[PDB]
Amino acid sequence: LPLNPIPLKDRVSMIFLQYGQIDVIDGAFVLIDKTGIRTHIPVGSVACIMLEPGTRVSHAAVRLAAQVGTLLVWVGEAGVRVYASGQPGGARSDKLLYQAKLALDEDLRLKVVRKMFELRFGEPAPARRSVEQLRGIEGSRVRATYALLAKQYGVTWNGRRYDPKDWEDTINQCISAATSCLYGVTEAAILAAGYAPAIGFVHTGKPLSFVYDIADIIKFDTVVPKAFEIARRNPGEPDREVRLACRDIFRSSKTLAKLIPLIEDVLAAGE
Amino acid sequence: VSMIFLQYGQIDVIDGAFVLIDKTGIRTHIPVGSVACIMLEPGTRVSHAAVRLAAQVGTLLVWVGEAGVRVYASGQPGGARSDKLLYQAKLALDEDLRLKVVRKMFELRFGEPAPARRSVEQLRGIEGSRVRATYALLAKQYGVTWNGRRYDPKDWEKGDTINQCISAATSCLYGVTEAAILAAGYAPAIGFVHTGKPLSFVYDIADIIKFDTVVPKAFEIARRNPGEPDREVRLACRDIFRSSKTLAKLIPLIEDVLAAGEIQPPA
Amino acid sequence: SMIFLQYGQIDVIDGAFVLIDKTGIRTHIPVGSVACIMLEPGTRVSHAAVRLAAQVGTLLVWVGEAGVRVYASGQPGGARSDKLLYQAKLALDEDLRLKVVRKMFELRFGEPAPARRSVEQLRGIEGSRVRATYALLAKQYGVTWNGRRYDPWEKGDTINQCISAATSCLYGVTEAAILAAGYAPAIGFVHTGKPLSFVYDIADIIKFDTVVPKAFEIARRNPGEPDREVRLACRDIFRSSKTLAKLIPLIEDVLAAGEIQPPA
Amino acid sequence: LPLNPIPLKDRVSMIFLQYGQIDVIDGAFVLIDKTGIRTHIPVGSVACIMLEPGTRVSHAAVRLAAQVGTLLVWVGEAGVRVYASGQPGGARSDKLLYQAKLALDEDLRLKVVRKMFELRFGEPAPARRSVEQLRGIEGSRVRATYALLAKQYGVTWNGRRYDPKDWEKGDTINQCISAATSCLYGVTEAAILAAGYAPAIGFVHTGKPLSFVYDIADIIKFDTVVPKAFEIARRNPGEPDREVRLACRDIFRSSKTLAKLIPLIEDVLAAGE
Amino acid sequence: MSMLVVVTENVPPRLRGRLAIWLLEVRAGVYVGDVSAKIREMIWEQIAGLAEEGNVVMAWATNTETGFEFQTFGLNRRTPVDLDGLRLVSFLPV
Amino acid sequence: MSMLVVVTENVPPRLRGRLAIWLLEVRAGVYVGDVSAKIREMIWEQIAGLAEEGNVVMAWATNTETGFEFQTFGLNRRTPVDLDGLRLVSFLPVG
DNA sequence: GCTACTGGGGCCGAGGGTGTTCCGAGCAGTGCTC
DNA sequence: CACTGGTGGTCGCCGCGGTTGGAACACTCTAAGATATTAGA
DNA sequence: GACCACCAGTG
DNA sequence: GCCCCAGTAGC
Ligand code: NI
Ligand code: NI
Ligand code: NI
Ligand code: NI
Ligand code: NI
Ligand code: NI
Ligand code: NI
Ligand code: NI
Ligand code: NI
Ligand code: NI
Ligand code: NI
Ligand code: NI
Ligand code: NI
Ligand code: NI
Ligand code: NI
Ligand code: NI
Ligand code: NI
Ligand code: NI
Ligand code: NI
Ligand code: NI
Ligand code: NI
Ligand code: NI
Repeated sequence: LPLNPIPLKDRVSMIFLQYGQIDVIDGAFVLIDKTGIRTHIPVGSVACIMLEPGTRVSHAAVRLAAQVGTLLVWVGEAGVRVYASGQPGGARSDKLLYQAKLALDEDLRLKVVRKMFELRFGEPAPARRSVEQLRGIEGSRVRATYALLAKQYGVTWNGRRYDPKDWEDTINQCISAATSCLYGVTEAAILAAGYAPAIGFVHTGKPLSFVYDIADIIKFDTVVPKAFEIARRNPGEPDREVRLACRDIFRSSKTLAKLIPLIEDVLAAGE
Repeated sequence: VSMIFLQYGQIDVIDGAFVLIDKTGIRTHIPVGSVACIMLEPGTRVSHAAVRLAAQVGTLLVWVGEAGVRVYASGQPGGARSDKLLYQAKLALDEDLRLKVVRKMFELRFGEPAPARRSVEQLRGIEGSRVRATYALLAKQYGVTWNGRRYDPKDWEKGDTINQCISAATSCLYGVTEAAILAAGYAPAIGFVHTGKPLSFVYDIADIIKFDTVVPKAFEIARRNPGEPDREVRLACRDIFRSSKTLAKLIPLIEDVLAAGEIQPPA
Repeated sequence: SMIFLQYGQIDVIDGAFVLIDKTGIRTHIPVGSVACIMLEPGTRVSHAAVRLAAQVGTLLVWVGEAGVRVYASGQPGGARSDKLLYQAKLALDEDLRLKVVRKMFELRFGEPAPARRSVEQLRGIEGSRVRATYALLAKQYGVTWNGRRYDPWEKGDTINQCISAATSCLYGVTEAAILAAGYAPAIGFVHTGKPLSFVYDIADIIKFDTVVPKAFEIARRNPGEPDREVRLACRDIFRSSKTLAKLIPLIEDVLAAGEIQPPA
Repeated sequence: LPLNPIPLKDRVSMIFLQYGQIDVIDGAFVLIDKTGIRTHIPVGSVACIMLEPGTRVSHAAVRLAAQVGTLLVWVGEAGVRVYASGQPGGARSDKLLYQAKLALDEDLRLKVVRKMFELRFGEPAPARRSVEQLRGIEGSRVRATYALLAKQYGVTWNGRRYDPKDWEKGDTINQCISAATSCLYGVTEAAILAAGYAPAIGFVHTGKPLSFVYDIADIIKFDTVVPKAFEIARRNPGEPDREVRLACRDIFRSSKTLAKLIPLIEDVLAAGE
Repeated sequence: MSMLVVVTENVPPRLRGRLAIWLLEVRAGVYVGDVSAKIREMIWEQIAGLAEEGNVVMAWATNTETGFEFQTFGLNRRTPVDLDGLRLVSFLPV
Repeated sequence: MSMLVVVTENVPPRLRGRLAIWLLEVRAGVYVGDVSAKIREMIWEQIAGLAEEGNVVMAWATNTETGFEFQTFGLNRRTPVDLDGLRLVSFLPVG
């Protein structure tokens, strides 16, 4: 009797696990505490499981997670992604070769970049502009957008600073955790649909370029403003508030349901 | 491209190095620069610090079966290096480069180079004929009753012992082959002869060394006819992959097959 | 006429309602010998019995002991529309409603009401007389009186508990009487709005005559679980005084004083 | 705990009980078979419970069913209503006095009758027609509708015969119609009682103990209930009662009659102004 | 109208009958029905008032991420836990 | 997205873990979830293929007049009965 | 029924040519009672 | 922890101003060899 | 007569 | 070293 993954839209967004060993008991994903408190995890119903520091995963656990099509993501402090294990062959050859074909030809690559721009800012990109120019426009627009959300939500803002060194400043932590959730479910979606997260168009060079493209498209529409809202209240547990808030945002926005057709419509530029 | 197989222990980090603690207490300190790929066999427990270290130094982690008989999971999923994926994909999209890679696969599988006149489909037919004759010839060499390759895909227990041994053997071979394709940094779905399937490249590279050892071993196990032929063939392929170092010899074969496309490698 | 049946199964034998008891004492009942059958706890009704009561038009009312409570009743919502429209016409017309209220006052208190008094004025007179009656009974039975104070159970005064239980029983028998006569318990004249207003009226007519002085009689003592003692005392008073039988002519006279042609 | 009743729309249509004794076990409405098979029944979650011959309900059972606002309907052949039991004071004084006020005045009564005619047939009634004349027109339209459905489904028709007393040897069509319309009269009576009105105070039908039920149910009877009975009668099955109860259940679920009954009552009485 | 499941453990029979009034006891102590929000709240009033010494957990269909929510009454070896908003069940060891 | 509940009795631990893969085990043998039609059918394939010795019941929300439906695998003292289309549960005596 | 314990055994359930079809009242002596 | 059995004890759980997408099939090709169709990719 | 509360015994 | 399987009481 086989065991196959369920579609992504029918799953929950994410599950954060910490401080405990992850075993397989009777064929189930189980999180055992140091005190012995067993906690079953419906791995087949989650899009991705974030493994915080303190989690000792077993071989059967990674096997089971991969078999039911649930991405494992080792994360560090503030939920920043450290590593990930998934299906060693979840990519469909037609979609993977299509994505790669669009990535190799620079014409279709420019078409996909401009399509990403138009889908991001709701207006067509300026004509006769190169990929670098559109990326610089993206930088200025994102900077001014962070500033505008800052003035609207009444949060002290000075810059992005994604490095946790200069934090010491809870807004950057909230944005990093929120965008970390979005990157987790986005990488999970890209793996599920059959595409390559490393083959990208805008954020080329980075190992998760396509994840950064797709997620950067819908970042400020849903996830970042909620991070500013969590940051304004200044709670004692910013990570938990950002995770719960992102969970509600993904639920109400149907993010998991819209991620794959977003990718298809993005790559649909090169007919 | 170096790698190591860990088994029956817990992988922690001590003094900034991978350590494999055994059931008996035998620590195996592994420097970060000494291995580029860690195969995790059954019975291993991975700690968070180890995954963080392997991530920061770029070490590939592949949860596999014993001796890479099955590839269950792999870190950096979907492909890590994009230049190698676009290299393989570029080789597979252009018909000239595709035909070149296919011809190199043929020349490596059978010692004789293929006829130059033929296209990919004609080479596929030649492959089919040679595989038919090889099935018959092995059937006579080991003295097993052979009625063909046909099996029942719905129920496993409805096929011949020889078809079970061949199918299990090719399963293990797809295991090590997939391990080599992942360790080399290429996509298993981007195939040349086989296309459309998510493991087409695994079938391509695995068809090259298939009838060299593992299939004859399947005919041997079928000749002995044990009670559990699937387990005997799987353990036999395990021992073949360990003793002959098949996984180590597969990666240069991949790089050479793709290298015959006459396009500069990523490197 | 009506009969109370308890502790046995009701079936049909050769065309008659038979009550079968654990002792084997059959109780045969012709189809026309009862206009209503009060079913006390412990009665199981066979389908043929309900079918016969339907064929002859007999009302079945599932009640408590001596009608202390009214749980259900056959012909739900009333089977006679003539009496319903009679009570309703008595209630909608201001003149007739006032006449009925005055009749309630004259049959409750031994003297007729002051003339040219409205329903709200007679209501105030009623409240004052009720208060004087509460104080008088408190002095007569030696019960410490603080008022009609109750928190909407056990965490409260005992006298108001006994009064609440007693009035509950009286609303029971009064409801059974109103149902037996063929009228709606919701159509009231003094009380208006609640689904048991008429019950509160007819019960208010005879409330302080027997059941409330008995509630103060049990409050004079200090027994465990006063609810059960008051319920049983009210039961024995309803059986001994035949309150359910005497309440129907009281209703027919209260409604009759509206000077309307009553239904036969 | 008071256990207050459930709204009627949330309930299930109907449940038929054929044999065994009905008891209350630990506060539960249980049907005990003669073999000892106990069958608990969600009395609180069903609009009306039908009691076929062979059932022997207890006092606590009628008390419980009445307390949870579930009408008990004793039925006979083809489920024709024989008796009923419900709450002793489950009627709302305001709605009952409104229905009574409409019934007392001749003008308001005629208004409600004209509203019933306009909601039953697809055209308003002629003006300045008395109640008797409109009742005759209703009779002719109903007879022609029976004949029309009989000719549509191809059933040997002789005329509507309400009571099973007048049934002949092989009259199955009137059996199906009687069972179906009996179910409709059951849920309609449960809705009238639940809403707080009197089932005996009618406007078109008068003098019968269920006049208002026959009015409100006669308004929406032929829209869906009767032609399905003609279909089942055309099939002529072995168990017509169970088939008719199935089809009536699916019609009450599809048309959502149990939820629409009370708005139909208030919209019919609303014409009295 | 949402789906409702009430699974009880070590409760007096009064609560089992009361739950049998509105719900369907498909297994020993497992009740299934379809009720509205107010009816669900009333049923929970019954549960909290009548359990006294047993553990009863009730789940109902909603529009949350998991599609349903649940709450407990009384102590049990299977205790709910909150994971950044997503409520799961942990098994306390002996 | 319909709500699902699965009550297992005397099943091997394989089926219990397999049900724990997708559904939440709120009580011993009582699993709750929210799945689609196909996922529910697959879960029923797991049950019918792994129950082997025990009795399982599966109920899910639908558009029926009761609001839900249910089917069983195996034998139990509580047997579904059909009352004119309304399926209830009867309690069989000893024997 | 379920649950805990505790050695013994196995590392295991596969097979691949391709895409296309708020308000009245009283009445006692400002509060009670309806 | 759910079900069963027998016997003593109760008939009860209340109050009452009115109103405001997946599989069926359709195919390429080749070398053996039923020199047609078939087994293998 | 119907129904509940109590208190173990067994699987 | 991880995990399933079988029997074996115990409540
Ligand atoms: Ni970016
Ligand atoms: Ni297979
Ligand atoms: Ni109270
Ligand atoms: Ni009063
Ligand atoms: Ni009529
Ligand atoms: Ni149980
Ligand atoms: Ni154990
Ligand atoms: Ni052990
Ligand atoms: Ni051991
Ligand atoms: Ni061992
Ligand atoms: Ni096997
Ligand atoms: Ni084929
Ligand atoms: Ni004075
Ligand atoms: Ni017993
Ligand atoms: Ni007894
Ligand atoms: Ni006794
Ligand atoms: Ni006794
Ligand atoms: Ni007041
Ligand atoms: Ni030849
Ligand atoms: Ni091949
Ligand atoms: Ni007795
Ligand atoms: Ni070992």
